[PDB]
Amino acid sequence: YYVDWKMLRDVKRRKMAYEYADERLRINSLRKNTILPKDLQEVADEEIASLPRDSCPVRIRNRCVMTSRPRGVKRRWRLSRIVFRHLADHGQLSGVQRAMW
Amino acid sequence: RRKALPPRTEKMAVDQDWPSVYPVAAPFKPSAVPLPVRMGYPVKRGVPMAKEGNLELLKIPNFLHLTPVAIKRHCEALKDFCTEWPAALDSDEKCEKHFPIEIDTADYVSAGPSIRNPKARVVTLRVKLSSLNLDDHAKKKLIKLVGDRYCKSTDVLTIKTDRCPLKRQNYDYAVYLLTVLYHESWKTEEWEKK
Amino acid sequence: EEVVIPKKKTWDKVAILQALASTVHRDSTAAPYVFQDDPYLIPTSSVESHSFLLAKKSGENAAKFIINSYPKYFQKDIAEPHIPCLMPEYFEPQIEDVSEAALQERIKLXXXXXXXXXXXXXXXXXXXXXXXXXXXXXXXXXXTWRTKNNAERIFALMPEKNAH
Amino acid sequence: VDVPKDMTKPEITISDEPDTLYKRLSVLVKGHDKAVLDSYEYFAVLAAKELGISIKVHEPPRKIERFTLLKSVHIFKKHRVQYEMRTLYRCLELEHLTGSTADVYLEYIQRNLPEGVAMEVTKTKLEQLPEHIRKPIW
Amino acid sequence: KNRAARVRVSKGDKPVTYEEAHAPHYIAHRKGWLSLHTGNLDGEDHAAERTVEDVFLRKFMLGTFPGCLADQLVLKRRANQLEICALVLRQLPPHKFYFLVGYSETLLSHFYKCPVHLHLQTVPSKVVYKYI
Amino acid sequence: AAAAAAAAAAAAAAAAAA
Amino acid sequence: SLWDIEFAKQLAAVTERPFQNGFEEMIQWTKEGKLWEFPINNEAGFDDDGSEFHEHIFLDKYLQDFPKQGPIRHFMELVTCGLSKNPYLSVKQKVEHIEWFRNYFNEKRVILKESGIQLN
Amino acid sequence: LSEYAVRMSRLSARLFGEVARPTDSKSMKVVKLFSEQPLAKRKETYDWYPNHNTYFALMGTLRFLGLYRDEHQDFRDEQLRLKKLRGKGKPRKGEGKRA
Ligand SMILES: [Mg+2]
Ligand SMILES: [Mg+2]
Repeated sequence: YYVDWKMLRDVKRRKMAYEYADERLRINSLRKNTILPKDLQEVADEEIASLPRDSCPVRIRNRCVMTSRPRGVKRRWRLSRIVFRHLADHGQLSGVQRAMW
Repeated sequence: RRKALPPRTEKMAVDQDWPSVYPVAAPFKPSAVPLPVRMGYPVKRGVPMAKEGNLELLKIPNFLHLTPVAIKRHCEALKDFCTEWPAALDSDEKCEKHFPIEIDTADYVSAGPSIRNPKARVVTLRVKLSSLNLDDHAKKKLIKLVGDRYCKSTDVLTIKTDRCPLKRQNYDYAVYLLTVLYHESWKTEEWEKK
Repeated sequence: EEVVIPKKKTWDKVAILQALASTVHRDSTAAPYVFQDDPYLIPTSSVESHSFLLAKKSGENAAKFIINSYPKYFQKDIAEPHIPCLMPEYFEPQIEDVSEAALQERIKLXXXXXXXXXXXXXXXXXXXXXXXXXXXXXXXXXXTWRTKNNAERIFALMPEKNAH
Repeated sequence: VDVPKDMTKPEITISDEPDTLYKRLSVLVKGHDKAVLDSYEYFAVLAAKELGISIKVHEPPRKIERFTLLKSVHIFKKHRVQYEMRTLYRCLELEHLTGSTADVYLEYIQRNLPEGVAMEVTKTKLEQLPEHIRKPIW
Repeated sequence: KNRAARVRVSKGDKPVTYEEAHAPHYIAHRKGWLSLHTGNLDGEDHAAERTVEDVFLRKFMLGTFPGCLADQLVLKRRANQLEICALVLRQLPPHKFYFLVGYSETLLSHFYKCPVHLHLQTVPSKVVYKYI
Repeated sequence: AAAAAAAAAAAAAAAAAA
Repeated sequence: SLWDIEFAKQLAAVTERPFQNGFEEMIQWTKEGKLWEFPINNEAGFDDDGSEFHEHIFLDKYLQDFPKQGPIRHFMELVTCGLSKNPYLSVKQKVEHIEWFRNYFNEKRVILKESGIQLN
Repeated sequence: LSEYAVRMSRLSARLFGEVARPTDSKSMKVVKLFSEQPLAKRKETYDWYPNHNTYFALMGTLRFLGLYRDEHQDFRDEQLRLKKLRGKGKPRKGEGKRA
């Protein structure tokens, strides 16, 4: 079990987005190019908008990995701010400490 | 049935060679260390906590396997593997007069399951231009050809090679690049007269 | 001419580790390295040494059992150099109905080997000189009437070269 | 009293090849707490003096990374908690080394790297000239 | 009032470990880090991985040795191997302790695909820093 | 405008580059 | 030969003691492959199919079949140049990209001819 | 700017293996696209989560094999037992609403 249904959704999304990365890239090559004619690019356009909607990366969310919180995340530990503090304050995060200066 | 055995510190001879006890990196068992050591913050009347059951000493990386006697011994065992450094090379001048080409290579060690570090690929090639056989024309043409990779004050040419998966591949590509720069600096062409 | 180069010394991987083990002799006041070093878990007698070490091995075994019982949990790999030694093990036959695979497969694994050779002899599949040379090495390594029966099938069906 | 007899069996071979020369070898140790880096420095220097490796040691400026999070679960934005991570450095700069010596010294040093520290090894190696460049011209 | 990772003052009878008696603002000042690994240093990678690994280890160990864990775990990571070091109450017979040592070390070695060492330090009763 | 001929193949085979 | 294997096992059984030291633990572990090799080289374990830098940098060979003067040369020389700078991919994979383009352009001849440039 | 300079530059690109022929600002993106690792392919992305199924499943089994001891699951259990005893349980599927 992932902690939340939402997290589940996200796992799927990352899987699909991993699978179609090659197709998406190859097509958006054509799409993003001035050199090729527009007639290729409109077909290529429908091509990439044909692809399953959950395969596109912008639909991914970086979520807290233990607690599933959608924001207030620190990218480095993939941790919610709350869970991060909870680990660091027991000193289970090496080299992390309160800051005085 | 409750068993309590006295610590090794009892049976410990005073002059017993220490590296015998901690040959390798070790957690610091308090039972196997003779020295009384109190660490921890004290309490108002009290002292620093004892070495037994002390969690704070357990956190400390201990240099106990590395006590200087153990190093002397270790190194003396390693003297057999090492090979000598050539006499005449003692000064940098002769280094350059003999070996013109410096290849810089990075290697990274970090703790964890995987060895793989992205940064390891990069190979840097530094070469003085004064150590090259270049013509006047060829030298000017090379300088213009490479551009920013050439330092005009120190005359040290720099080739940073990245693009390939392996450091050996990148080494080959930097050397190749150098070769080609030298070969194509000496070729005069039509438009060079323009 | 003034330029002088020495040669390179190629040593085995573990070599430096062994040359370091050479300046360390064995410790007197120390219990055996295998056991835990604390006074409570240090073996007092010979019987305790035995029961302790045997216990540790029974634990190790329990673990390996769990792994090989549910391999999918241990599939996901992290380690970069990829140790093959920490992978779960596969004791199932890789093909079911095909004889020439299932025979050798279930032989490498003793009774399932014979179930396999029986399912190959039931389909009129010819068992060659290597087949029951392996099933024979399995009758020697695993296993008085069944020895006579298996020997009879070894000679009668296939005319096996003696050397096996 | 009890001494094992004939305890040593090292295995070393000499290939005919021209072992690689290292003009300079830099070793950068990052760690969290200073003291460990000092002990490590002591050990490293000692280990090099015994192999006759002739090294210098200097200390690169410390980097402190700070950042902020909210102090409360829900809503008081006015209150925060700030965390640090301090990275401290030592630099071991070795000069005029050989290939084998480098591999040994580095093996020994790297094995004994304490757990809270990291290490970066910059080897500048000496090569004379490539073949096709020597003195041909195309 | 800050509450984080604090053990509040009771009527004055409460036994408190050296660890528990020090609020987060004392980390790196008086008490040290319960883990050590390269990941949180300036130029380094995979901090996240090691954090999750850590969390799972504390949970796992706490469940594998029920009731006998004295203080929170110590996790040292060195050049691809993890040495776990624990303070353990004497509860079990050494049979059960060695069984669990071996079982654990093998299990976790196959889980995390790296050599795992386990070091047990045994203690009569929870070491007491304060009150009591 | 101008398209100049650079020989990939010649310098390739010569410098071990192909 | 199963008997030779059981012989090597019976020999290795008398040969194998429970470890007498840490250095032994590390030695057996290293030979086993569990421990790391020292001094560390991060490229250990991965040679990348024994390829050499010219099977990486120069992709001209796979552009042999493609219209030589067209805008397709422009586009494909860009794709090519991109793959030339790409560390994370193998040779095989780059070539698979190239071929996907071969196949996709050769899939649509129609749109290319109609486009105002005759394209091969 | 001269013709000499442009010939030189063309030679520089061709040599170092960068883009040979003159391109738009807009088209260079293509090169960028193949120079890099596409976002959904990075280990920071598809590998982001730990597999929670493996952790939950494995530690569940190890609980049933009596190696691991889960006090949380135990708490959940005992609470639930006491709840079915008091008479409020979980309705068998399909039964609750209409009945
Ligand atoms: Mg919920
Ligand atoms: Mg978003």
